[PDB]
Amino acid sequence: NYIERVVSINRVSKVVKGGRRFSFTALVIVGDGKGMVGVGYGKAKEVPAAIAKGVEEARKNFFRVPLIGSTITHPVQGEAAAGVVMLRPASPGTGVIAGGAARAVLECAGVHDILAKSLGSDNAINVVHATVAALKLLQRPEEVAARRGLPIEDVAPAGMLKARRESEALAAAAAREGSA
RNA sequence: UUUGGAGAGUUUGAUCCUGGCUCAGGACGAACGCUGGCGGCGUGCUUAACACAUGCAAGUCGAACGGAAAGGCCC
Ligand SMILES: [Mg+2]
Ligand SMILES: [Mg+2]
Ligand SMILES: [Mg+2]
Ligand SMILES: [Mg+2]
Ligand SMILES: [Mg+2]
Ligand SMILES: [Mg+2]
Ligand SMILES: [Mg+2]
Ligand SMILES: [Mg+2]
Ligand SMILES: [Mg+2]
Ligand SMILES: [Mg+2]
Ligand SMILES: [Mg+2]
Repeated sequence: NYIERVVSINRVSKVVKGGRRFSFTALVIVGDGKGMVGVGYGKAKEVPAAIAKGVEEARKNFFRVPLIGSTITHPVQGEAAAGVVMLRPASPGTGVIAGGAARAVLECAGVHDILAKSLGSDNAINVVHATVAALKLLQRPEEVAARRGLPIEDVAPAGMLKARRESEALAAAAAREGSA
């Protein structure tokens, strides 16, 4: 089960000595809803071929989201492409607050609570690149502590330890219910 | 040690950037246009600090005095 979405459809054109040659380009985002993200950019002369190319490229290119239970770990300032997209977690149930392309990519990621803002070049392609880079910039507390050579309690806050323990207990309960 | 950030259209044969405009949101001591049933609770000259017909919005003491004009009683 994968989540599919389309963000923008553009009628690109090419010129020859005879006249105008039209073409179609599409960008799609694929995700499993658990924290696995794939982006695809596909070009054709017709929408079905375009979306097929986009889906294939997205299937080729994947990326994993290290989310804590339901939300993001820490605020991230994703500076890439030409747009500035700033992501940070929030209180559970607040919702994934983001623009169009960011909305699509985060919903395909499966996150449920995020605060986002795009600060320039509202173009969908650049926004998607900036969000992907923002997720790449994300760091996870366990291997952050491993890199720093200091144990978890001496690195990460007790509140996020409590949240992680609650998330682990909920995941264990869900696994038990699914097995039974 | 806890609470809360959305964008989209629009320059080009085509796109990327910058950059400008516009729209989706809430609010008013508001008004005009159609329509219109009641009840409760608020609000009411933002301009002309312009002139204002009439009547109201500042009175109380005989246990302060002299008195009795108008009411009472008694000859
Ligand atoms: Mg910078
Ligand atoms: Mg901008
Ligand atoms: Mg914009
Ligand atoms: Mg709050
Ligand atoms: Mg234009
Ligand atoms: Mg130009
Ligand atoms: Mg044009
Ligand atoms: Mg009424
Ligand atoms: Mg009233
Ligand atoms: Mg008078
Ligand atoms: Mg007096």
